[PDB]
Amino acid sequence: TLSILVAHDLQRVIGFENQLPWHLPNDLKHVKKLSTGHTLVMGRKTFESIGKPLPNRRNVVLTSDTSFNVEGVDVIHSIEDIYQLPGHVFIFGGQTLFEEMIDKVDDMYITVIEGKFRGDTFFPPYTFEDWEVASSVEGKLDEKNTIPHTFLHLIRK
Ligand SMILES: NC(=O)C1=CN([C@H]2O[C@H](COP(=O)(O)OP(=O)(O)OC[C@H]3O[C@@H](n4cnc5c(N)ncnc54)[C@H](OP(=O)(O)O)[C@@H]3O)[C@@H](O)[C@H]2O)C=CC1
Ligand SMILES: CCc1nc(N)nc(N)c1C#C[C@H](C)c1cc(OC)cc(-c2ccncc2)c1
Repeated sequence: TLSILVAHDLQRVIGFENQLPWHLPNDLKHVKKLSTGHTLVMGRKTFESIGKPLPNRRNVVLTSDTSFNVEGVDVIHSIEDIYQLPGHVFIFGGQTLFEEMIDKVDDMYITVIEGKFRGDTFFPPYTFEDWEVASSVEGKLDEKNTIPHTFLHLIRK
């Protein structure tokens, strides 16, 4: 199973100056439940922006740097190596790798942030004519989650 896993705002912003533009604890928990025990694949810049591999799952970084090495991180140098990864594989970021993978994945787990943030990194355009809405769940607002958001699982028609 090959999935995209992304949070993006109303204009598909996913990042600003190496940071997430929003603070949404419920989405981090969403990320944890989906991807714990499985595989996250990310381009080099997305990994560096995070700074450490995420615990309790395989962390795979795509880069052309043959000296890249980080404890707890498996390195690949080719898009085609993604297809040899066993198990459930989530494409995690960033804009470049999403552009390379959006036409290849089976499904996408999107968190739509119902806001307009300043961004410099974007998720590719996509149309619902190509994706069936398997589920759409509104996140709950509270104390620490103050931006409306929606969990979409989209599956390729
Ligand atoms: N929500 C998110 O995902 C967030 C992520 N970002 C990041 O995304 C922003 C935009 O950068 P980006 O390019 O989208 O990030 P990215 O896609 O995570 O990193 C791109 C890098 O991945 C490597 N790469 C990609 N395709 C490859 C291929 N076919 N073969 C070999 N290596 C390949 C290469 O690393 P190289 O070979 O150069 O070492 C390239 O420069 C950056 O400012 C980051 O901070 C921003 C903040 C939040
Ligand atoms: C969660 C946000 C998020 N949600 C969803 N549904 N999919 C995603 N692909 C990401 C994401 C992301 C990027 C890689 C990111 C950037 C970052 O820049 C600091 C910190 C984190 C991060 C810090 C702590 N724990 C998990 C992830 C993630």
